[PDB]
Amino acid sequence: YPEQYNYMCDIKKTLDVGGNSILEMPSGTGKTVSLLSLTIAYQMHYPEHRKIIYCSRTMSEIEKALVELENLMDYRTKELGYQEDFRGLGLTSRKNLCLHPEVSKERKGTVVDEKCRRMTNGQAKRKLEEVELCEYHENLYNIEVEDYLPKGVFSFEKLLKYCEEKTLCPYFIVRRMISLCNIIIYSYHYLLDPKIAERVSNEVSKDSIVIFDEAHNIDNVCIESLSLDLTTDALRRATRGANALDERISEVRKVDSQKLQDEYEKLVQGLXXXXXXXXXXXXXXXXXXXXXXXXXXXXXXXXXRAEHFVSFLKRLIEYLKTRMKVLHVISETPKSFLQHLKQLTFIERKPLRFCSERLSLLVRTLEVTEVEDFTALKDIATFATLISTYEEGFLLIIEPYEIAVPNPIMRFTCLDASIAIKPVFERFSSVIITSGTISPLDMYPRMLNFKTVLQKSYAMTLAKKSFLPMIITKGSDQVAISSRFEIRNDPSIVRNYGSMLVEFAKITPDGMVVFFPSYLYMESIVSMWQTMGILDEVWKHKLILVETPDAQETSLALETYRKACSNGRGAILLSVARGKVSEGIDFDHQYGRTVLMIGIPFQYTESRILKARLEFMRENYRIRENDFLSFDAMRHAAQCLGRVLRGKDDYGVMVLADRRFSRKRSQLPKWIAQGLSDADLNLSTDMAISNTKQFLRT
Amino acid sequence: IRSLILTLDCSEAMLEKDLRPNRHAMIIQYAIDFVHEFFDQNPISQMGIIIMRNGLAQLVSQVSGNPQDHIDALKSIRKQEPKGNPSLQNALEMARGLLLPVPAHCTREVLIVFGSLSTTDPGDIHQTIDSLVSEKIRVKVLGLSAQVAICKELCKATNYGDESFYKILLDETHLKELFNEAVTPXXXXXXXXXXXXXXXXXPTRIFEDTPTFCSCHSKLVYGGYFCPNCHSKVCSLPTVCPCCDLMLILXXXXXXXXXXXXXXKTFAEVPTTEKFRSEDCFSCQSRFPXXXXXXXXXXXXXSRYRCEDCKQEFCVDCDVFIHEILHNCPGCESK
Ligand code: SF4
Ligand SMILES: [Zn+2]
Ligand SMILES: [Zn+2]
Ligand SMILES: [Zn+2]
Repeated sequence: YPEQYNYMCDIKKTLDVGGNSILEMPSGTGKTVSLLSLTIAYQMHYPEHRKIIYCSRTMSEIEKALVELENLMDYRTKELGYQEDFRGLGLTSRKNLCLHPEVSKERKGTVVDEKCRRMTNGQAKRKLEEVELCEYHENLYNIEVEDYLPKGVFSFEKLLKYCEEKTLCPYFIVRRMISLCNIIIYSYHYLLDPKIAERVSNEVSKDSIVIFDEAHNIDNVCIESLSLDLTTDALRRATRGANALDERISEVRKVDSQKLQDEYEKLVQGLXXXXXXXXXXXXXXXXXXXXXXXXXXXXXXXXXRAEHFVSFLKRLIEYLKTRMKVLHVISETPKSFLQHLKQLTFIERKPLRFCSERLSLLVRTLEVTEVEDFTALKDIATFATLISTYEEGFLLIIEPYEIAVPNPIMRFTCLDASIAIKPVFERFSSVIITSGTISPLDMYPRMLNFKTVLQKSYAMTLAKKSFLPMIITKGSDQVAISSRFEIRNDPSIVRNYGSMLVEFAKITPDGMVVFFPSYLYMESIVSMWQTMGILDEVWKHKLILVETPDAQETSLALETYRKACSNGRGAILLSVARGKVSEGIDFDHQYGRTVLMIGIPFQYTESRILKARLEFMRENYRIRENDFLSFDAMRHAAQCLGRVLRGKDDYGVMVLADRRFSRKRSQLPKWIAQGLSDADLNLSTDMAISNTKQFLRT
Repeated sequence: IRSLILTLDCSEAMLEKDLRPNRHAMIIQYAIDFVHEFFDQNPISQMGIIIMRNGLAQLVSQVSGNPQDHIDALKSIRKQEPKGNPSLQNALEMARGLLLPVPAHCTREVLIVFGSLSTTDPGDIHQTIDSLVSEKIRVKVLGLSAQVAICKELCKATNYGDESFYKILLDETHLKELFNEAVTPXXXXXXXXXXXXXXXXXPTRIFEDTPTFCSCHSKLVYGGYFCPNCHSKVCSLPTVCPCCDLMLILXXXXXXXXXXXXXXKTFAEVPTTEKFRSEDCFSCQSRFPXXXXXXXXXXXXXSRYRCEDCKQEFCVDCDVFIHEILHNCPGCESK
């Protein structure tokens, strides 16, 4: 297409000149546009030069990038007939990319890495003094296994079928292939990870092209990278964790004390640098981004041992129980909290180095370490690292007396979000920053200050196939401002609002997806709707997303929605616009052809996390009470806009309520304001003109 | 030759007042005219009416070449009320049971007039769509306003991988246009199969009405057609005789074949200043100028429909009259 070549000519001009480019793409029409241009810019330069680094936001976009790369290789092996050096690696999760917990453990949780380190150290125990390895170890690091990926594309699903037929291990293949540096596909929770990105950055070895995919929730990952709640039950875990270290120091000082004494001399000489260098293929500890923390020349509790280090920790946790034992609403400065700590116990200014050495020590010392006890130590050690350094932008908040039973909840606020995005500019050049759910894109020069260029979507044609209307008067224009309040004011109007939804769904019963800014509006009408005619004569079955949406429940509601439209039935997808599963897969008639939105998306106000980030960005960019209610409300609405635009071949109608949407912008701003009963006759025309103009424009 | 199975929607979705006075009062009314459009151009073809009422499929007209059986079947539907929901699976499985007596030499067609937006099928409807391709059944659905994803797969997989048969109607004038194209056959590219048909006897026009004679009814008659094989004076019809399974057509099949062989040569509309001929018609006398928009820049220009088969000048009126009925351009018969 000529519109796809407009962004491709900009991608061929920025990858060889600029270092970071904010390129806007239309929804459902920019997936393979930058995919083929990334392999063409490498083919125009050198094919072993800068490899492609993909950064998705969900696991679905990781899976959708693999099938498009197969189409890139099929277009390069059929139009050319030459099989070059293949690439592509499916860096997914650990519970999905495994074989051993899917046979004996039968658990698909976050404990798949615990059996991984038990088999890694079990193979280490079987190759030093002596369970053993696993099903297929001591063979995945061979040279023939390193050549199974530049010759054949085996990523994720193709590699999981390859590790069963050839009897291999999916963990040691992918971990040995980050050093090979292929087309790496991963999500946003791995690049800004304080336990994973320290290992990823030592294997890619830089000098590549970072492809930011759907870069609109970048400010959310930097907040989600920190902020851990301490809801007082970890104090019971830290109390039982402190007594376990007392029995472990009693067990270490009863017989085999030379293993701890030689480790004490190794920490008094080689410190943490030699301790990390000697430790290989074992369970790594935790830190607050060692590539961003930058600290050397440490000391082990001032030349002391583990018996003196656990005394400071037991001194530390009782002070933490002392500070949590407070009244209600109280803010805390991270520097002033450290001063009040030193008035209680002189723990110096470096507990960041007093914990990461002792976490690696107890793994080497205690062999049968408890799961809940050692994780209780890591929750304290992650907090001890954040109170030692990184005080600029940091803030400690206390939850108030909320019945008070659930009152002792301690949380720390993250620093600036520009700090986490900082080291990706000096490590990589020509970082392609793309997102299809941004309108406008001027907040990214504002918030997160980096020098970049701005390019908009230069693709807008065939407005007769992209119906973009909006509803204003709902028969009386009263339920539009009624949903604007946070509290469910006047439920009789909401029962009148829910009465209009049965009338709106009975007009076009051909795939309906309803989003919500909160689950309170879903739970308000579901108690006594008194209106099931659409749930018995139109949509029949009901697909409502709950607040506690299970992964299996979201999977079963998605497949049955595809089973409803493939049987001539149609279903109502009652989802949350602020909830999980942002979707993105459409391009068919099985999706909801008419998408409904209840008002505008809102945010949870009157919270200490919001009031802290309000005054933090007030000093930075002075965007108080503006972008927090509009730029955040747009991106939660733009996830609903990315599903209607499913290419130029498929049509779709997206209606928007209220009147506050006119103050913001939108992707392809062609919007006509009409009433609710007026659009019922307009959509009946749009569902018949588009069926007659499809064969006219071809 | 043809054995069309009419599938009509008779449910509560047809109770809406989209048409005048409603959907059901125009679907039944225009289908009677479609019976008149079908048996005239195809006098030796078959028809079958299957309604979809109360979630089922009811057979109101048996498969027969008599046009009066399908008229009186539609006169009983307008008396009652369309209720329930359409059942596409029960209607197609009933259409499969009637097209199995129809041989492979006779073309099997299914026309669906679907004015609803939601159907009620028992089992999987995708097992019924693939069955129509296995026995080669050409299915055509006429959907109202919005499109159904089921009818896109039904009008494509049963139609040689081509979706162009699921048409969307928007007016009552456009609904009669669908009955004109469905009255005409579908000479496609097919799949290149063998075809051979025989046993076609001729009907002797007998007019004996004294004590009468009837081999298919045993009643009084004012004259019936005598079969050339079993020698039976049954009912006068151009279909098959009901006593030895032999045909009894005449010039009715010849008129259908003449319309089928009618390629209809449209006359080339050349101007009077370009064809260098006066305004005249080969069929009548069109001595008036065609174009007359401008002063003398169009009035002297005009247009003369010159048929390329005999270089005869004509107008726009007789060019559509010669292509509709009779022979295409009367100058072709003279050399
Ligand atoms: S070697 Fe691989 S399959 Fe075996 S336990 Fe470790 S991660 Fe799981
Ligand atoms: Zn006979
Ligand atoms: Zn004439
Ligand atoms: Zn002629």
